[PDB]
Amino acid sequence: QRTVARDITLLECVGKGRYGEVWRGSWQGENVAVKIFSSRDEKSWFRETELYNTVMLRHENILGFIASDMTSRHSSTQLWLITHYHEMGSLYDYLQLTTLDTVSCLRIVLSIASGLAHLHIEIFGGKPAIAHRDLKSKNILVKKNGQCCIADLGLAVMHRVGTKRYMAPEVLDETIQVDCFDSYKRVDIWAFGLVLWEVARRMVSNGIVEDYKPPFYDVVPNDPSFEDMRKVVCVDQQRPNIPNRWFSDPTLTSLAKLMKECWYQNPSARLTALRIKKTLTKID
Ligand SMILES: COc1cc(-c2cncc(-c3ccc(C4CCN(C)CC4)cc3)c2C)cc(OC)c1OC
Ligand SMILES: COc1cc(-c2cncc(-c3ccc(C4CCN(C)CC4)cc3)c2C)cc(OC)c1OC
Ligand SMILES: COc1cc(-c2cncc(-c3ccc(C4CCN(C)CC4)cc3)c2C)cc(OC)c1OC
Repeated sequence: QRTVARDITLLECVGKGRYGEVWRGSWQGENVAVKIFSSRDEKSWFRETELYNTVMLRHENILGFIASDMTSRHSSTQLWLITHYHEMGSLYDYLQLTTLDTVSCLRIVLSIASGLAHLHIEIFGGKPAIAHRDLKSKNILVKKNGQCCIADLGLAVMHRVGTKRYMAPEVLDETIQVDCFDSYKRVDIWAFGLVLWEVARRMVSNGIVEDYKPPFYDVVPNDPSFEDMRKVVCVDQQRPNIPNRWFSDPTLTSLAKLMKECWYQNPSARLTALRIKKTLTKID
């Protein structure tokens, strides 16, 4: 009746970490990305699979799902997540290789806000509301058309802990209202503000740009502890630096105000993803 072509040729490893690997693969002449999970992070494969079994997300700023595969091995289970392949790689990667102009900076950040608002929104008749819980520049991919897409729904919640450097104050001080779905959207907005800061630094104005740095590069070590981050974010209430040169540029002046309104200590004071999108459409 029909041939079901399931062979994927794994061609090159494009990412490796504690808890698995991503490969560029080929299926029927087409590039795909294959994430192979460590057994120690099996729950991330299960959570992303359970979410996509609930709602087949389809959005230009969400990494495109193709398949979840479980294969029996003699004394283990092999878990693969197969998605669209973005040859430009992660935003984290990209910001070290390039500087940005005004149009390219705004296009990047509005595309991220668009993907995030799509996750956050409940649609009736539709999708549940979804919070990401690990938003960061390594979890955003750059597309050839200059927009980005959000990746990794292994920690997502529908209505493992997040990367410590990007944790909101209420996560670090353990006050977060864990029974309130809105709490998790507000944690994503905090992380979005940090990403917005990372990108804005690489936008040129008046011949000036900042070097790529991660959030809090100047106040915490590499692989910062929970306590390192709690002291910076909660006890001292530090926030990333806004350089003086941004205040000569109307785009970076507006982006500075936006990122401040993602970083309030009080989670309910933070902007929503939809309000961030509106603000970004009125900049320039
Ligand atoms: C199982 O595993 C994998 C399968 C595939 C794949 C390969 N050819 C064809 C298919 C296909 C799709 C859809 C239908 C429909 C046709 C309409 N009818 C009313 C209902 C059924 C049939 C067949 C698939 C899904 C790719 C894979 O990798 C990319 C797979 O491994 C993850
Ligand atoms: C998983 O991913 C890929 C899958 C395929 C693919 C292979 N065979 C068959 C299909 C298919 C055919 C027909 C229906 C039906 C559904 C109900 N009704 C009857 C109208 C249409 C659904 C599915 C697909 C989608 C191609 C892909 O790329 C070209 C995939 O992407 C990697
Ligand atoms: C974050 O999370 C996921 C990401 C991806 C993913 C999708 N497209 C492309 C990539 C990629 C390709 C190429 C490079 C680099 C390497 C070599 N060179 C120096 C520059 C280019 C980097 C990254 C990835 C990693 C897939 C995933 O799942 C299948 C992910 O997990 C959900």
